[PDB]
Amino acid sequence: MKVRSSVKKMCDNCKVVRRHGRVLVICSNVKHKQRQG
Amino acid sequence: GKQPIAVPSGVTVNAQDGVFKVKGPKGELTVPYNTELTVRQDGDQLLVERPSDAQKHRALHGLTRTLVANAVKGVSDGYTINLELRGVGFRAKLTGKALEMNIGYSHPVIIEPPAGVTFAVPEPTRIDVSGIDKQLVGQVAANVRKVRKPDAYHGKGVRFVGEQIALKAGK
Amino acid sequence: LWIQRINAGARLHGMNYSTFINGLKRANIDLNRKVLADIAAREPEAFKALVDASRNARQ
Amino acid sequence: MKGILGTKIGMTQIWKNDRAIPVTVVLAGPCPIVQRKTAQTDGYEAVQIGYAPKAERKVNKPMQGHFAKAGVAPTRILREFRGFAPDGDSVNVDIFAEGEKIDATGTSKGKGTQGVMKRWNFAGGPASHGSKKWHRRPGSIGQRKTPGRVYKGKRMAGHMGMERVTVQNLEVVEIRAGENLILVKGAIPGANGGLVVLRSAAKAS
Amino acid sequence: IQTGGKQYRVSEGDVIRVESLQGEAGDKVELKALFVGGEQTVFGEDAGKYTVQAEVVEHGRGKKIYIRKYKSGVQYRRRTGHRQNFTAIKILGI
Amino acid sequence: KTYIPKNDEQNWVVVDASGVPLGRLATLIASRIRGKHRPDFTPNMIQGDFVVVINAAQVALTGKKLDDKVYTRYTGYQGGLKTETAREALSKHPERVIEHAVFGMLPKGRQGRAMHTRLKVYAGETHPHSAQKPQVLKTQPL
RNA sequence: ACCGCUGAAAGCAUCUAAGCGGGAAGCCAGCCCCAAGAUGAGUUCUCCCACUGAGGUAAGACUCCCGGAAGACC
RNA sequence: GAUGUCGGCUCGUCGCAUCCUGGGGCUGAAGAAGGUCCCAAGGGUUGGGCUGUUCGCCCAUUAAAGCGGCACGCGAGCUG
RNA sequence: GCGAGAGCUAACUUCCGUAGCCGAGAGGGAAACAACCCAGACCAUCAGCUAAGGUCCCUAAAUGAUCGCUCAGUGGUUAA
Ligand SMILES: [Mg+2]
Ligand SMILES: [Mg+2]
Ligand SMILES: [Mg+2]
Ligand SMILES: [Mg+2]
Ligand SMILES: [Mg+2]
Ligand SMILES: [Mg+2]
Ligand SMILES: [Mg+2]
Ligand SMILES: [Mg+2]
Ligand SMILES: [Mg+2]
Ligand SMILES: [Mg+2]
Ligand SMILES: [Mg+2]
Ligand SMILES: [Mg+2]
Ligand SMILES: [Mg+2]
Ligand SMILES: [Mg+2]
Ligand SMILES: [Mg+2]
Ligand SMILES: [Mg+2]
Ligand SMILES: [Mg+2]
Ligand SMILES: [Mg+2]
Ligand code: NA
Ligand code: NA
Ligand code: NA
Ligand code: NA
Ligand code: NA
Ligand code: NA
Repeated sequence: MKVRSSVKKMCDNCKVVRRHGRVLVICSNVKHKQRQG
Repeated sequence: GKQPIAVPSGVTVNAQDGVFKVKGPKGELTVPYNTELTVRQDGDQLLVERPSDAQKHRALHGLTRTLVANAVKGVSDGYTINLELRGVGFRAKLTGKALEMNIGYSHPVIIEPPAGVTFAVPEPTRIDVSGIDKQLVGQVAANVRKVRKPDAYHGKGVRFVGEQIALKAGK
Repeated sequence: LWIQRINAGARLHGMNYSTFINGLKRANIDLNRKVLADIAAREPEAFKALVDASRNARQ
Repeated sequence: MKGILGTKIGMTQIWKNDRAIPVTVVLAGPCPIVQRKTAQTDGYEAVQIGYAPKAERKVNKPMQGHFAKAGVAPTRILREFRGFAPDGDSVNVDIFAEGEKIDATGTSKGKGTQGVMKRWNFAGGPASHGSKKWHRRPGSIGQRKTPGRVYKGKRMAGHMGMERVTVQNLEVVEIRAGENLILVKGAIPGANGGLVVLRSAAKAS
Repeated sequence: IQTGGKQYRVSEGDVIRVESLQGEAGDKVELKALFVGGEQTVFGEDAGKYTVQAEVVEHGRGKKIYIRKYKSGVQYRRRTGHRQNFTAIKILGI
Repeated sequence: KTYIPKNDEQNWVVVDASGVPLGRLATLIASRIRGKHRPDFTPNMIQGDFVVVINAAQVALTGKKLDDKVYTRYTGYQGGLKTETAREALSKHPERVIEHAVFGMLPKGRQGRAMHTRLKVYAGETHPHSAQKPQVLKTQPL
């Protein structure tokens, strides 16, 4: 879980999911779990 | 958008006030929704219409249609999840109606179902979760899987029948 | 002080102070302004009549 | 829950099996029930209980009246408990067993106006390096121009002692029914002849 | 008020601004704006139908009041006497 | 030259708060306490009517009941003991919510606190009515 | 923090907008002590009572004395 | 017409950019031991040699031997 | 404040040019507050209209009207 203030796509499996006022990204690849919070 | 809704003859849809009550042979099940969202049985099947056509009405539309469908299929056939105990020396027993987990931990894991869900063990290496309400089922099975997450090396614990788990392999 | 009383009076019927004074501006008729508070404090009926007048000289 | 009142009589030696157990002898005299606090009639559940016996010539008219309601006998001490509500009166028999752990509470001996070294341990200052602040005398009390004030509830000279104290988990070594005596492994607070309250194990291991 | 005491009053001698004409019993006619003469509420303008008659009582000199000023750190201290003059009028009208 | 004060006024008004949001209710109460219609209309003495709040436990809010709205309850010397509680976390003492939301909207002088005395909050329906022997004139907000 | 269930807008996917679960030596409560001057001053048991033209008195306490594992004096 | 200076000693309390314990994600994470990041200030954070030292180095240990703030906290508290 | 230098296009910085205010300027507003905004106090008054500002409650004054925005407690501290 890498906390980056700049979350952007890195492949073709990354899906941005807006949660409870937070930026998260789902992906089959567990190394692509970026999150601003 | 979703419209087609399969409503059999063993089901009873009651749209009284805000509390929508559905009767069935597998047991009655109440499901709450919105008041601003229109919904009724037009003719034979059931049709769900939305007030506005932006987003605050469509989201809840899909939501609601889905949920109702689930209630129906729930009181018509019922929902049941198939788990699996993979690994070495892993097993589960039954005490009355509770599930007894035995999987690498020193002391066995007793799991007691809530009101409306029932376990089943047709095999010492396979778990069966049966219930009326789909949500509850999901949540309880979810609790079962939560006990041992399939490790990224051998893939033990609990899994859904033919789960595709990729082993990272350490060496 | 006087104001604080006047808007109370006003409110006792279904109007306010803004509406009430304004309903005496539209009509050069009523130009009390000063002492009005004493009128709303001692003689209720009179002040009722003034209110009714204010509403009548508005809408 | 259950408990009783008694007098700290003293500490003595007492082997149990092959080991020397220090004990503290306590007189749990029979304790009468003088009032039953029903939650309905009061607001909470409880029981009033009496200890040392007094001469009617020393007992206030009102207090006599109190005692008349249950009609036992004028006593010098009354206290209350919780969840305790049996029939008859309060003897330590059937109440405490040998081996049961108990919370023993009483008023400590008080030491009066003790410094900080005694009171709060502290540390005072150097006795040789050239002072005027040897033994006690604390250092500073705060900081400086910021909160030019000392913190509420802080460590200074005061009245040490005279406090309600409850020591937890004490072992009931032996119990002499009929002699209304009880032995408790270890020390209880307060002085000999002091009042002690022996209560059931509240939150135990 | 500002000048000329209207309203409903039952024969009372009040004190207001001077009325120029010095003397006594100088008929003073004033316009009305409100009054409860005989429990009959009457608004403005219409009140013009009725007018108040008052007679001058005396030309009294106000109460003595000292007027003091002060600004700190700059000195400035001022002290001067003052009394604003008036007249009493006996209300006796319709 | 204006109107003197009296004291015959002492109406016992009861404000329901069931569903009403905390603002309207609050301001309304505080307002009637200080002086809604004001008898002699005087600011010297308290002529406000007596306010009785029923329910209160069923007070409504927006969306920040669990969040944002954090009543602060601090001690003598808060040396790391600065107590803070969510607004729903006031199920413990409901009366405190309303009670301690109105006092804030009343003056801070002597007479103010004197006014807080006329504020009487109860959490419940038919029970608070037992605390009501005098007038029971009930007046809804809006 | 993080990890999940049911599940739309992207008639796929998704821990999320409705709703719900699990989860830290932290928070709240639990444990020991204080606490009604909590001037919104609380509750319970018991006692003396319906004088006199400020004062005799009841219940009760104080002063004084002798002491105390209570204490600077109180 | 005065805000007493360094360090120590004494006595504390607070921030979190967390030294140790607590809960997590990720790994070039098999296990064990680690690396890095996120959440988390309840408590704890040893004794000595040299130096006025604050630092720092060293001996011997420790779960750890955190970094700062408070007039580089504290001389109507001490030292000098 | 504007127009420059010096200074890191820092400083409640410094040095010049120009406008206004404070200095010697009360009053209203900006919570408090020399300067900012509105306004230059001869004296008296249980009189009225406005400015800057506001009009739920703590102070006076529409929980005002119509068409939008924002699920944030933004408003009520900043950027790549
Ligand atoms: Mg020493
Ligand atoms: Mg000092
Ligand atoms: Mg201070
Ligand atoms: Mg000086
Ligand atoms: Mg000095
Ligand atoms: Mg942090
Ligand atoms: Mg490992
Ligand atoms: Mg040396
Ligand atoms: Mg410095
Ligand atoms: Mg210093
Ligand atoms: Mg020297
Ligand atoms: Mg300058
Ligand atoms: Mg000068
Ligand atoms: Mg001001
Ligand atoms: Mg005007
Ligand atoms: Mg304007
Ligand atoms: Mg107002
Ligand atoms: Mg903000
Ligand atoms: Na700490
Ligand atoms: Na060291
Ligand atoms: Na420190
Ligand atoms: Na000295
Ligand atoms: Na000037
Ligand atoms: Na300001």
